[PDB]
Amino acid sequence: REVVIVDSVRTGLAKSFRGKFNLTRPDDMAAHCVDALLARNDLDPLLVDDCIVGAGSNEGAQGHNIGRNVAVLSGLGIQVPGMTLNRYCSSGLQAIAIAANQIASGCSEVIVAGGVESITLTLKSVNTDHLVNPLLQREVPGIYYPMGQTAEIVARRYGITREAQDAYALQSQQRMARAQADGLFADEIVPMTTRYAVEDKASGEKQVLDGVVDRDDCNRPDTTLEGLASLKPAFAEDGSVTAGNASQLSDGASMTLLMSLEKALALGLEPKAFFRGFTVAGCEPDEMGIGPVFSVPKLLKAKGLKIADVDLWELNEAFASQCLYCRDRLEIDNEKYNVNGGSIAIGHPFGMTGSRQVGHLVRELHRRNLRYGVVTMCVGGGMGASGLFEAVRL
Amino acid sequence: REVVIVDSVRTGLAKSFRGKFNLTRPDDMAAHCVDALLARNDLDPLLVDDCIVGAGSNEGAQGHNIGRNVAVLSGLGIQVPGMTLNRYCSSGLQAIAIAANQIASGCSEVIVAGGVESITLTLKSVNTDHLVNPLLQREVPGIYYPMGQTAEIVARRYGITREAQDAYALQSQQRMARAQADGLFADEIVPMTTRYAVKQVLDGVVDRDDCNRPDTTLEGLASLKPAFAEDGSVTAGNASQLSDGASMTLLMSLEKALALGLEPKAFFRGFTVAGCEPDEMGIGPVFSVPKLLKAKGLKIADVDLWELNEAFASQCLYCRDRLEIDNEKYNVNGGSIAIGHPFGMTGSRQVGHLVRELHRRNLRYGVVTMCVGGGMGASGLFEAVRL
Repeated sequence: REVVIVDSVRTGLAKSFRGKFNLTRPDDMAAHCVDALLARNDLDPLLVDDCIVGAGSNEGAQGHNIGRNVAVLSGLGIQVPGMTLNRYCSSGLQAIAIAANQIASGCSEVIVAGGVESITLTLKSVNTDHLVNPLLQREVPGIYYPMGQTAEIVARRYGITREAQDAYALQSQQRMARAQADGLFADEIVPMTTRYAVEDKASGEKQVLDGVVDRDDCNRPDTTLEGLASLKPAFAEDGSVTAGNASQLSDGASMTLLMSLEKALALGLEPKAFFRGFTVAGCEPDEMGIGPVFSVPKLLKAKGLKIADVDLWELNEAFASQCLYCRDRLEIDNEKYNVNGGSIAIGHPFGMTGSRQVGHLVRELHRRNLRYGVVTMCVGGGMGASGLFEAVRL
Repeated sequence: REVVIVDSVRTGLAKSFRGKFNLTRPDDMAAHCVDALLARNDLDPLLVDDCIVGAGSNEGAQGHNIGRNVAVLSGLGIQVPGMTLNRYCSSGLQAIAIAANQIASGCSEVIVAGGVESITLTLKSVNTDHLVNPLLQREVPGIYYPMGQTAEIVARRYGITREAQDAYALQSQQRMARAQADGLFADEIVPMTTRYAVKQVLDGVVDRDDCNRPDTTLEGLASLKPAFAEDGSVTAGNASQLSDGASMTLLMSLEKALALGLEPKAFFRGFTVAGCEPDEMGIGPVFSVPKLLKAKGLKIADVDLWELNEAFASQCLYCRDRLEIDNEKYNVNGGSIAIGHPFGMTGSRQVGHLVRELHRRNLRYGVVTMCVGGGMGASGLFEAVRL
């Protein structure tokens, strides 16, 4: 049974702590995206069978089964069930794969799926009771290494130079700035009205202000190689990984409307892409960045494709060090790889990224009249996740 | 692409707080179940594609992506990925559904899926930071009602009497006691060695469910005080107990089970969910069950056995009678009123028990279904393999 993406919309990505989502709840952010899918597709909310929300943090602002509460806050209401999942950085893609495979089984027709992260409200809000398994810490200490530490381990282990990382970061900033100037995000970003907190550091003046998030605000079109080369190492005193060649902390949500081809047809909605499969693979936690080099080959083999058959890649730019290792280990064409840049420029709100990448990949396949794209990403804890999508060509 | 349950094993359910799992970590409990699946099926760990763990709490003792950590702790190790999910009470069944649909897609061959709950280590360990959405509490206050309050609302709204609740609770105790005496949980339960607290630490063995009371009487149940309202009908005796435990299920394509020379126990035949009013979450199955039977071309009559979670006698009676299910085919070995409802593991326990009972009674179709905190029903269809 064939399953299509009909639509995918997200918030802008707003800098965490300081930006215009710093008081906005992630449940409300994801519900706003669901409301946009309903309005844009003139969709009867009673037709939606489920609401699947991925998130890295599943507690506090992201506790109490955020996927169900997202459904109830949105126009879907109490009639539409919902669930939450965590495969950290892959969660938004994982949600979409689960939605697609549930529709493929014949037991659902229409699902909204994606993810959210309020890094602002969840990063430093962590239940530490019994959090560490002493036996894991002894057997696989990598399970508890900070992500930036694994980014330095990958740069050193695989010889990814500072210079190569900064050349990659610059490419991401330039490609993102061009795609912004060309309006390539105008259809994927839905504006959201907020209240947000400011403090002047010089006056001590706190205010809550009225705001709108209507674009990604974390990127720096003026970035230069010399600028990146001057930055201090973020994770090791003699290090290569910096704030400039690493993904930024940003807040946001992305949600994806999936249905059977049969149902899209009956509703007179235009399919944008087919879901064509998903894989995950495990690797050493201390080098979690290399995940995709294990998950991508599994996916292409399951689906009868070679690297060369893939027209576009969205491989999450968690760190230039791992993003480059994956590109070069898999021997992917740089001209087909993160063609509008990514998380180095706009940030990585863990839960949402995979759904953002799918929504963007599908629009760019259509814009370039291409066929196959892969969304793939490393995952904290030592995994790769990979999803294959196929543009509907007329 | 046909997907089969090859095996399913679980811990015993031990009383939360005072029982023999009161110092035992939920990751270690689920990892124990994975290790039993590997040993019982002579299974190379490198054939396992994923490890899916459902849990109600996803923080503290159940934080840090418990699904991945269960894989790494187990004989699976770092090569096998894992994930965590929460659809509270249905999580163990939701995990199995995801595994089966993933294998059905052709992108995996072998997955371990199930759930865990340490009520002991998580019930009172809740990050309250920004937990309540004030708009949601205003629009749908039922989203935040205690589960027992929703059980009292179901008894009141649907006229499920104290007397009917108690008679159902006694049935669960008697059916559980008979099945337990006859060894019907022996194959599914994997004994676990523990250290537990009585303030002194003792060596223990969890080798069975310890919450059930075969000596239960109607007269004893009628003497209990209401648990959730001063004028209530729902009691500790006609509600699920607090217990700790884990269940994991081994799924494969039928092709792979045959290549490995393993006996398929049951086909996975589909999974539905449905939304309902949170304040009456207990009735959720009356919405999910019809969607599942309609999707698969079945009627109530086609189903030989039901596992419908005994969260509370009030809702478990309502669902049985609203769906017009024969009590003789319904929770035939009792359930959570007798042994407890460790939220994340229940669905996997129900699957593992149902596939065995279908095989033992030479029956064809069974349904695992449950109400879900937040206002949902989940329903899964299994079909015993003819061999």
